[PDB]
Amino acid sequence: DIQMTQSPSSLSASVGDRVTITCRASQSISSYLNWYQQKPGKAPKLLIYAASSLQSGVPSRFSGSGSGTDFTLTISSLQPEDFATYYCQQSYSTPLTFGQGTKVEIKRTVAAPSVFIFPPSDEQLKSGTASVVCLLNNFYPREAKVQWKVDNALQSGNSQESVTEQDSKDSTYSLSSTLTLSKADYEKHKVYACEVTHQGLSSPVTKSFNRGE
Amino acid sequence: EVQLLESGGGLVQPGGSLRLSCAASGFTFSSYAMSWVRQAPGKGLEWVSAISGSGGSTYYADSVKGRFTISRDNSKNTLYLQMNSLRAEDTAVYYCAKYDGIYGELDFWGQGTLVTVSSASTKGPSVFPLAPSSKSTSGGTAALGCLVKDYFPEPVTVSWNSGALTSGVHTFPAVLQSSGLYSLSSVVTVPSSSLGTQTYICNVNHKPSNTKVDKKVEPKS
Repeated sequence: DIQMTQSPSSLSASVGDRVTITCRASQSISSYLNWYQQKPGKAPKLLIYAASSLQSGVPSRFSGSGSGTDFTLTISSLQPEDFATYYCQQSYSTPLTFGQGTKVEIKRTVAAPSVFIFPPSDEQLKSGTASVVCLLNNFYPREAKVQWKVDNALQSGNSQESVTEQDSKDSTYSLSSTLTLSKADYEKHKVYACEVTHQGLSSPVTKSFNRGE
Repeated sequence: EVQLLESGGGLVQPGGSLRLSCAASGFTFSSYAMSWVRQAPGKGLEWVSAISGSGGSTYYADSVKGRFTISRDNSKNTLYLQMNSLRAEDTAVYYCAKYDGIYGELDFWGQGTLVTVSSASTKGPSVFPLAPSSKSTSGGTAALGCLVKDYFPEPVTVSWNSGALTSGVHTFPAVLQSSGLYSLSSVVTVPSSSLGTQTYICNVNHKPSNTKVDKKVEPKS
């Protein structure tokens, strides 16, 4: 079994930049190598077959290069929609191994999140639990810090985060933080804050509500 | 169009068994080789199995050899993966994919089907509204959504107004709670002026448990 290595494993570049992804087979594999692009929540898509030839309908800005043990996918000028993870596959000698993949994300200008908070629903409160959601919308870069406060007390351990993948049009991210505590504990306190740290924000921003309004 | 449609994936037991079918159309199946490729969640692509056009030869990945069996019924246009002795490491979206030339290149892929190897119970989700309000408004835009809490297994699809609302939508990836159940949120940002004029209804479908919730989301002040 031939071990395909891709490098880099992740990468950040701007629109119009030149991107170079390297796939290395640990024994000669002629020109039997293939390039696939995987956008999120969608199926892989063949880009470069035969290590250099282009699948029909595939933008000419994608190019393949190499034979033997070293291969390259090159995107000449990056674009918003090129956000994906890129996989090489040797089709030469079975088992048919895949590279571990290269995550390509688009660099863009700083955007600060729009922060929103949602108290738990009356409906859920009945059921016994209280989920408070904080939403950070459409920000770059991905790195962001969400702190929950309950009456100015820093929370730890009672929350979960989820990040959307990068938006293929405007290259931004959205995040949702969900604080989950029991109706018992939820009703012991008044001020529910969500404090958000981001690069695009001059200082941390807090969104809060008083239980009862 | 050239096409591949997976079916039959879903929740299954450890040491259990499951069969995967792939409804091919748009070209003549008899003509080329065929493949199954799996992707464990948040991980890379792994080739499972390949089979020639007649049925001639079948090849398998090591880790599945002796447990998995690939087969094609050209007469009804379908590809199979018989999965036996399912382990946790077999949990993955399994992709149906058509080969091309002597390249061994796969030139068309289906949209996959989730296989989950778990003893845990099926459980439909509860859909709570995420009401818009002034704490949910910032300059003519108002955010709102639905909380799709405590469900198993993946996935849930969420639409808005049957499909009429697609813009500004952000259906988040699911997160596995400590309770062993998944939870997700879908939110949407709309104009604030439409809040008492336009209805907003999230449409949640959790097929593995057969659940179909439509929740109306109404303003808070």
